[PDB]
Amino acid sequence: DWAYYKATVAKAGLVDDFEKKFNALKVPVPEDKYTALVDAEEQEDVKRC
Amino acid sequence: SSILEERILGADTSVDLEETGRVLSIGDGIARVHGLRNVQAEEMVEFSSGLKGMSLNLEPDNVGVVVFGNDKLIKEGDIVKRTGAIVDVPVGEELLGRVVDALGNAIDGKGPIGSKTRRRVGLKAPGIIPRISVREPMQTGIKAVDSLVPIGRGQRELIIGDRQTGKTSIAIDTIINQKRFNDGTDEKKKLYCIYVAIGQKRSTVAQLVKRLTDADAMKYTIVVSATASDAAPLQYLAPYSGCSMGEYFRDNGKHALIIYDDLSKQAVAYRQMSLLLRRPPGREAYPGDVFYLHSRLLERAAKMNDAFGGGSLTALPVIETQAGDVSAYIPTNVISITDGQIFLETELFYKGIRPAINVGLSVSRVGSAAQTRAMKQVAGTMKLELAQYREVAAFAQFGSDLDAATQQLLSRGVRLTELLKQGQYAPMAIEEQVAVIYAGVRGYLDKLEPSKITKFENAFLSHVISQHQALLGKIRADGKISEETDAKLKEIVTNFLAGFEA
Amino acid sequence: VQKLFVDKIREYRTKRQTSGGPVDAGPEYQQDLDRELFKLKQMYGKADMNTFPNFTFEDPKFEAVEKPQS
Ligand SMILES: Nc1ncnc2c1ncn2[C@@H]1O[C@H](COP(=O)(O)OP(=O)(O)OP(=O)(O)O)[C@@H](O)[C@H]1O
Ligand SMILES: [Mg+2]
Repeated sequence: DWAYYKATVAKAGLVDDFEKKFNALKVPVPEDKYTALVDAEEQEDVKRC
Repeated sequence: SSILEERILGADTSVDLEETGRVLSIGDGIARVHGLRNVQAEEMVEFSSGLKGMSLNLEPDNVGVVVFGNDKLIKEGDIVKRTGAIVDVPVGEELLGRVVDALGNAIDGKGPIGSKTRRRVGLKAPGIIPRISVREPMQTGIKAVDSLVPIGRGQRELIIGDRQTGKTSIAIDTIINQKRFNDGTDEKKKLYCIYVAIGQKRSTVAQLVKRLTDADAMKYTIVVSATASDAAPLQYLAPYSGCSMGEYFRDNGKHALIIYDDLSKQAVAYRQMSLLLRRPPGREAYPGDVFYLHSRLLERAAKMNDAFGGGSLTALPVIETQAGDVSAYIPTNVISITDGQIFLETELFYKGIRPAINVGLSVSRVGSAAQTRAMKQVAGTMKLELAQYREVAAFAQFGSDLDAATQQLLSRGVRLTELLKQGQYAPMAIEEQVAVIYAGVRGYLDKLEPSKITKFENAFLSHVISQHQALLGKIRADGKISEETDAKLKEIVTNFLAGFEA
Repeated sequence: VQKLFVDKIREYRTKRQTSGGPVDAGPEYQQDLDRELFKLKQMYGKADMNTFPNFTFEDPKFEAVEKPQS
């Protein structure tokens, strides 16, 4: 809805260009830090089995 | 700018002979006019400055006139003109989603309403032939209303109580809750709504349009508004104008709903307006026909037969009473016009029952019992299990112990009392109601604690909408709770109760 | 009154000869349009013209559970 009302707005320069610049990049996704306790906690209960 | 110039070329400067009466007095709103020979009663007369008024009394010397506006631009010796029409307001579906004043001019600023047909504010209720009985339900989404005190479509139901107990909120959860039918597909489950604000300050009516626009409720209502700043003949005319936009729907097929908030402020605008016309006072200085004032209003709320269109017009009048006394003059005159009531109290609100409905006293001529088929199963037994509770559960001082005898029954009530409580501006559905009521009456909650049932409800309700969506769609479609549908629900409550608190 | 119809259009065209906003503002329109321009930003917020969203989020750290078993 950024492109919708900026087209009907006439004051361009910082309007249609800001939606052109800030909407041309990638989504900052999260980090995958949960892998150590996935394997090391699991097999110690299966080895105790 | 092109907009101002195009408004001035469309203006028509038509001139004709008027019919004209010189003013003899002006004080406190009443303008005794010399002249005005051929005037009708209840005709709309138009002052020189742009004001408007309605000639009530006819008399041989003078003509009594009350003003829709302000009486300071009017000086003795002015000119009163003749329109030639008994007082009428615009009507249509084109007013939908607006806030309007008591004569149909917009106070929201989205522009001129484009309306085509005009309808009087003094028309007549339909008689005995063109009605039919009440077949349909009107769902409020409150759980103490839909199960215990149901309301049909076409039935005048009175919400009565004190100040600050829930009378406006009850009638605004009802506005919100019809959102789910209005974006659906069939044209006979919708319910178009109307709110009439009489004697209310503008910092409540401009705040209620906010609550009705985040939930997108305002796309199917109208708000007729006569604030406390208005002239006393504008708070008198407001419910007769709001009810006449309701009868665009009802006299063309659809189903309407109308809330008068409230009708104890359409009476003190009649007591003042008709004391300055020198009419002799009755009881509490009210006029002779305050009963005729409310009765000619509350009988247009019809339910037409199916050879006229079959449309309905519910009505929900609000009444504020002083100190919770219901034997006053204006309460008892309007208890005996409505089919049923909803008695809101204060000691229910403060002990914790909110919405504070006295389910003992909230009687209702059930409206040919159009509750619905599945709710009849679970709230038929609920009605009796709660009635069994109230006869026996008022001691607060115990001396003897009969857990096999009495303490089993009163444990079924507190599980069904604390089930009946609700929040605010979040109204349920009917099959989400059948599920949560199933788990209360079938003994599946007597091993909880009553301080955890309000917590049990939202965890239950989120589990069934997420994981069991095809279950609830067979209750809403088939109407009834079938025996195989009784089978599937028997595990879900017990599977969830096996892992609720862990 | 078509003689009045011409006389409010012809003094509307005179308003269409404009240089800098108001014709007779003086200290009136300059103060009012600046008092109102603050109030659309005062209780609303401090916002520039084109600055994008600049932030960073951190998720919940996944702790482990110690468990001697069997
Ligand atoms: N379902 C509810 N549960 C708990 N509290 C509620 C509920 N509905 C309303 N309230 C609260 O009760 C108070 C009064 O409600 P409301 O304003 O509707 O009463 P009212 O009698 O219409 O007021 P007034 O007398 O000014 O007309 C409000 O503060 C509201 O927040
Ligand atoms: Mg109220």
